[PDB]
Amino acid sequence: STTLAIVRLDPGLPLPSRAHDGDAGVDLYSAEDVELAPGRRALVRTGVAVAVPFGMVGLVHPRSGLATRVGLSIVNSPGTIDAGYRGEIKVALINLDPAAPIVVHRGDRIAQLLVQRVELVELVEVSSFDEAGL
Amino acid sequence: STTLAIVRLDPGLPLPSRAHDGDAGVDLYSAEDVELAPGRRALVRTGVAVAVPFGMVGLVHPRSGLATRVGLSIVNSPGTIDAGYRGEIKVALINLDPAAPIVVHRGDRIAQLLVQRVELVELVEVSSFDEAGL
Amino acid sequence: STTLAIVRLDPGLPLPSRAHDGDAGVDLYSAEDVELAPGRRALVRTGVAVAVPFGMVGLVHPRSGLATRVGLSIVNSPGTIDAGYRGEIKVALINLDPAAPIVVHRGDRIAQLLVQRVELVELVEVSSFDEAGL
Repeated sequence: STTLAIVRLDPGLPLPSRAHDGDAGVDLYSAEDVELAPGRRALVRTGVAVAVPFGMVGLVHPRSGLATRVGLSIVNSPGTIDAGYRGEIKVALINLDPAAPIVVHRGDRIAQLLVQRVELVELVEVSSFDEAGL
Repeated sequence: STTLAIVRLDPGLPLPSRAHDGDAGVDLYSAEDVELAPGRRALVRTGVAVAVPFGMVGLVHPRSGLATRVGLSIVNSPGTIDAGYRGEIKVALINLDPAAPIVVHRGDRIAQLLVQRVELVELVEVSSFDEAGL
Repeated sequence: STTLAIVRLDPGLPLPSRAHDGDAGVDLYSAEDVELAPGRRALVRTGVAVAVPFGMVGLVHPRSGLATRVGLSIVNSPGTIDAGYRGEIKVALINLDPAAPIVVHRGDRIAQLLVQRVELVELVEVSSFDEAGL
């Protein structure tokens, strides 16, 4: 029900979509062709920008299946997209396989985007946890 | 209070359990014996299947403590278990240590499973973020 | 609005803070000087302890930007801080770059802490998912 406004910065890519109604995330595609040699990383453009609602957070997870099979991961997983970030979502892909290079083609699914509420907690410093109402 | 129906596909393993009432996750065990050489990964069976409620998501995190001490991690962390996935939870374990192999014994805790609500957002494409009601 | 009681175990470090009102996390600093050689990891002290509310969970994510640029990651990401954990938050940093060492200085931002609600689900074992009220 909650709406996620999304802009296809690169109109040549398919609009991300939820494969199944209950799926936690939507796959993001790569806007560029990139080849990751064993152990190497790259900041890859997804060609999309989103407006995560205040009080929520966008999270970029690596995909399972073949992606995991070949050792594709994300350096800063879970990628954190803040409510105020309106820029292009980029994925810090990293090939965790010791010998087999990973070839990323433009249009390839490289990650999945989830949206969850986040507790924008107010940090209150205390000398110790022996505080009433902790 | 929310219920998580779980099936022990492998009855020989202990039923996952929450060590402490407030703990975010429950440890999942390995149904198989596997030895991860430095830098190598493996898709390991947990011997369990769960029914994550619609509107929620199951998340598989690496464990802290000794697991972290030896460099055990998860390729696609956080492992994403969708509300519709009723299959066996498998963990893409990876030994991130450069020289010390990691031996996983059947019955060993290999990860922890958390359950959180997820915002099944409806993506609405827009030409730009200069939209009323964004 | 939700309060997060925090103790600066090391008073010499800045109190973690939310850079922007809607930011999902607050940066945690390193209380120690540490140099991570390529592929090596270390359990680094943040000099802070927090009281995550019951029903919630603290999550430690790697930071984006330069941190990702140099290949700094977290072995057990997302770091899971349970509601009952009142000890010092430590970050299992790992240099995922193959050749460039990462130098962590005392006072350097090494990760970000988020707080989210977590479903403290009650696991109910079932022989199969063909259960009424699943």
